[PDB]
Amino acid sequence: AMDPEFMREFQRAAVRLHILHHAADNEVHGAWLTQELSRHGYRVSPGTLYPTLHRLEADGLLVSEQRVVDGRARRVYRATPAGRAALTEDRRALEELAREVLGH
Amino acid sequence: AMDPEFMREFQRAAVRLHILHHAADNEVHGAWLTQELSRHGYRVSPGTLYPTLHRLEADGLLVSEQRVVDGRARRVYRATPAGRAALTEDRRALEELAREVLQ
Repeated sequence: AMDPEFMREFQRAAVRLHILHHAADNEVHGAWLTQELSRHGYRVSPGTLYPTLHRLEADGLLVSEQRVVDGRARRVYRATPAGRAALTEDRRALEELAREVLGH
Repeated sequence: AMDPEFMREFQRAAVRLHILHHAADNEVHGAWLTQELSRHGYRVSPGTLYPTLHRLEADGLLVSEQRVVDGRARRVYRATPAGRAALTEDRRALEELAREVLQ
């Protein structure tokens, strides 16, 4: 990376957006989210990811639920209404920057 | 803002990218960059912006030049070769995220 600071800042924003994107389509376990973000080209650790998850929930954008399924307790995450609205707004911001910088 | 944390993180990235975008086109003063980023919808002060400018120069992505013009000393910034390469990479990353996140 010629600009590691940019990549770092930008990756934090992109991860956040992908989490909402995925949690709007699906209920998600964190284990799975790590794999899926990795598929999308993002390096993420449990160390990085769960605190974001917790913070999104604290911001009211996600909600988590302890759920016993098939004799095993797990936490699932999903978007709240506010989270869907946030996703739209966050996307809008990305669209604007895309329009500006990809065309004095 | 439904997602202030996102906006905050994202604005840091967007400001950085705009600085390079503008400094690749032409030479720029920081006073002017404040106005121009403000035109583009980014809330920035000299207090916020100049440190970014200094940091980009320290990262080798910009270079500045003291110039005395019309009886007054001013600093102009421009992209270095490494900054143009960075610009391309940073744009690429933005295009990819755009394509992905726009079901």
